[PDB]
Amino acid sequence: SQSRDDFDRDDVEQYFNYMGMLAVEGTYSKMEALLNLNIHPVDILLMLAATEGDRPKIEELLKAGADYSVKDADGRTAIDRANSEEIRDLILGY
Amino acid sequence: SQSRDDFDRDDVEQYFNYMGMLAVEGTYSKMEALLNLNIHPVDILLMLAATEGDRPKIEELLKAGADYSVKDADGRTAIDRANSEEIRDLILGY
Repeated sequence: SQSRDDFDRDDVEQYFNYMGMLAVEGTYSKMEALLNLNIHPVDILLMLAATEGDRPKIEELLKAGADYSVKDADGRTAIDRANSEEIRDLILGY
Repeated sequence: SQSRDDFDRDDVEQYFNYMGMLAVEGTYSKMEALLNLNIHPVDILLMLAATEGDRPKIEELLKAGADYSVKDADGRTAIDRANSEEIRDLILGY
């Protein structure tokens, strides 16, 4: 009941913005779950920085004493969240 | 140097927002470039829905004639953008 030309530039931008909205709501929810567990913000930041493969932030947080064994709301750690083997080993190799 | 208690709730919130902004800004710009590259909107929508693993959207778009062999700016298709084997096979098995 629909053809290729029934989709235009506005349909692409609208889907982008809608999914962008759901992404902000979902990632905000994840943040509050972390803060609502009594995890120190510095360990929470490492969990995020690990997810993002953010090497400079990872190095900064470890130097300040971030603990990479702390478990999140899924029972998973910054090592689990590390988005690559190299990120995993940067964290382990500090 | 820095310490563990130098990081607070506001740091957690600011880091999520900073990373969320970078994500949005990168994907928004890539999306707009694809549009200006006169790739058909329905094919761009399949690329985005594949990235999202949005099964109802993918099925709607494929019924409408969306083409999963079209390549984006990185040479990649909706098949490549799929986040899992289940979504890959959903697209291929239509």
